[PDB]
Amino acid sequence: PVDFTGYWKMLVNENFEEYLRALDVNVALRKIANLLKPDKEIVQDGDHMIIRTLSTFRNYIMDFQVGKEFEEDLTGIDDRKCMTTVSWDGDKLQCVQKGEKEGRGWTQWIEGDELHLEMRVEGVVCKQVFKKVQHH
Ligand SMILES: C=C(C)[C@@H]1CCC(C)=C[C@H]1c1c(O)cc(C)cc1O
Repeated sequence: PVDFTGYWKMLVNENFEEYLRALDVNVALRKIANLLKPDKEIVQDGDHMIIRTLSTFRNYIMDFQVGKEFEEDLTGIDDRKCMTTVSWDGDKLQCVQKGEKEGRGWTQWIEGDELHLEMRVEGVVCKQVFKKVQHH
């Protein structure tokens, strides 16, 4: 039974700048964004998932139903809109973000006390790992 509910602190963030470059984010924001170490606050409530990615000056909030396509507004990332579906694949969450870019999506799973998140677009891959924490 995978349950992503919890508060999660960033441990590593690998190859994020190239991932953002593939989304056409210009170099100034790539460098700013890659220095950020946001937390994630997740509530999994049945198949209703809220994923809050939180940092001092910039946040990005996802709020969706697993299995149901929705219009994802990536405002503050690359400012595109996608038709996104997040689905269960065993104990992994598989996200496909349909839109102008090919092969855009991500995969999320848990190993022990680690939240693993691999994001992809146009064959470019970024890997993030977060640790479960208790100070809120
Ligand atoms: C803080 C947020 C929401 C920023 C917002 C700006 C950009 C382009 C990316 C986000 C980001 C992450 O989702 C995840 C990580 C690790 C860094 C990071 O910088």
